[PDB]
Amino acid sequence: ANGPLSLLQTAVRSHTQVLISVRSGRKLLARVKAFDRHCNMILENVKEMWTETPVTNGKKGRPVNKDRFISKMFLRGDSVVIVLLS
RNA sequence: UUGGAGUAGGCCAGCUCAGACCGAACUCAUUUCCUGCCUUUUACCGGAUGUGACCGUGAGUUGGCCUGAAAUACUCCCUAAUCUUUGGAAACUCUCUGGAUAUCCCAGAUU
Repeated sequence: ANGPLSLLQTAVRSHTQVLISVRSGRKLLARVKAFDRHCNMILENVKEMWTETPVTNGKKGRPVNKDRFISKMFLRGDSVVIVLLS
């Protein structure tokens, strides 16, 4: 209640966005609603982007910052690399 | 952790089974014989042998009665510190092998 719990609770109270890099090499921009002792995350207005290299006709193409929008999202605590309270 | 199926206790009455221990208990009668006592019978003696009755018992089941209780409850069926669900991931190159075999691709294996 004086550390990571304080950061997650402050994010919950302020309803501010976090930028999360995750173990699938992916990047997330979403708001904070709730957290637990496992630091599992429930998310809103989620913008998910990632780097994908399309294999055009057997040749390595330039990467795409492919992104999607998810309304409501739930996240697991062990899948996190880093969270930044933006 | 649940949905599905359940509903009390006491008492009374009926029905069906139960002895190899229904019964940790114990009587009576009687068939066919043997013994005894006997003038005839009944009422008897006491052994065998089967056969009935009576005083009782248990389990299941069905109906009723009495007192409750009442969306309560019980009853069944069923259900993030290493070592397992709280992660070395994710991504893909290089090399090797096979198919194709001029390559791309892909599979397997390795860093």
